[PDB]
Amino acid sequence: MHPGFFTSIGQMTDLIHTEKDLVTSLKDYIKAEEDKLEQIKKWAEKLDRLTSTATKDPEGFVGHPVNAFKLMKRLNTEWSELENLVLKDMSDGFISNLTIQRQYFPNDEDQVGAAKALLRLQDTYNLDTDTISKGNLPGVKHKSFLTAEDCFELGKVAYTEADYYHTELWMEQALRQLDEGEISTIDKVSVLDYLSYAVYQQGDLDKALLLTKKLLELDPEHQRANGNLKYFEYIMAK
Amino acid sequence: GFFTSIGQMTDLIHTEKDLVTSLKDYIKAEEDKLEQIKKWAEKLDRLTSTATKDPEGFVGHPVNAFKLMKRLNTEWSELENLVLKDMSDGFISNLTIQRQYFPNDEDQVGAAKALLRLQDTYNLDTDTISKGNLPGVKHKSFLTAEDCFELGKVAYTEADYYHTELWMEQALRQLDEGEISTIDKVSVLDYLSYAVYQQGDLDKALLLTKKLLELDPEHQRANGNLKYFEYIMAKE
Amino acid sequence: PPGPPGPPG
Repeated sequence: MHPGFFTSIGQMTDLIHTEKDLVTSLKDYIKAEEDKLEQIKKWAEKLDRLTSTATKDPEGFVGHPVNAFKLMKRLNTEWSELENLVLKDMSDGFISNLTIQRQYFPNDEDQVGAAKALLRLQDTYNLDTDTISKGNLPGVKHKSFLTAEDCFELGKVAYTEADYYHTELWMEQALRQLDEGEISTIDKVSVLDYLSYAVYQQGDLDKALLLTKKLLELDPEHQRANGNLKYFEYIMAK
Repeated sequence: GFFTSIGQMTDLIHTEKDLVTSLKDYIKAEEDKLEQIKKWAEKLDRLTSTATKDPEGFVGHPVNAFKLMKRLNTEWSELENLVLKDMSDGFISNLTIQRQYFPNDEDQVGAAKALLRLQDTYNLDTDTISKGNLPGVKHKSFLTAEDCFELGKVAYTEADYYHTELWMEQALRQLDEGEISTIDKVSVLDYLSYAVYQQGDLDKALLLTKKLLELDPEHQRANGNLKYFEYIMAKE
Repeated sequence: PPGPPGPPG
């Protein structure tokens, strides 16, 4: 068995099959929602025409007992039935299935565990971030499966163990993806905080200084970065 | 009468028109949520398909385990939250507020009776009324089979079995023409057979009871009526 | 012996 997180192919196979059946359940939800939406659209189209008819001449319209009956019924009964359909929940089957399947889901310790396995193999076999991110995707062209938040998380796992080498690699990759405008939950300032420490610990003062200046550009009030700038400028002068 | 002034009528008609615009906006909000979920589904489909096509390669490259644990542990919770997200609060809030000005059950019954009084006064056929073939109604309103059933039921409550018979027959007629409807022929035949019996037509009530029983063989009252009609007739 | 029709509905 290849070294890494899984203990066997079958263990992985079962998790993927659980996920596949949930995707099928999600497709059934979409189908149910689409069907409900089609009914509401047809109803809206009918009402659009009927309301136009009424608005043309309200007094003339309701003055006739046939139209009056239809209007009263539409307001009292039909809008109530439409409300009931709008409120009808289509997700119960999917949510019940998803809830039950989570008995067989991995947990937080598995997620950090798989992160650590990636870092161990990356360290052991000297893999660059691109090799890791491409995984076993077929073809020779590079593509990456990692978001900025993913890279940041890997950098943090490394940071925790004082592996500043891998903290630098992963934070730089996260920062790069953010610079390319990836929409993300991670703040550039937070990345620069960890990255500037990691870089300086590896012995790069110029780069530590540059990143600190980049941080302050983003957040001029940052009290550490302001302290760090003054400090780096001092030792550089000495 | 529900309407106490022309201005009230005008305001409610305009309000209903505005509610249709609000309904259309709700539909757009649901469509946007569903498009998001469909995109998410397609991506998950690709991801799981990509795993099964090279299982040894999958476990052999560590980005895969990492992404799979995170997806199951974290991403499926985000997806669950989106599925559970209510898109209807804006429209429902608006409709709720406007319902302050709506008619109620008593007003709807009142309006049904007024239509029946009109029919009686001018001796109008149910088909002429239902098809809108009256001046000022033509291409404005037409009655569904279920509307016919309701008018029949209103007449029934007044013990007007003459109009019960007429309106139930109209409902049955439109169902036979192929109208898609929420009312079933068994319900219409229940009322129709009863009204016809009240109108003193024994043979016809028996026949209609038999038609009902063809559709619902275990309808208890219809079975009892069948036995009753046959008993009474055997003695005449 | 059978009974007369009850109310419909």
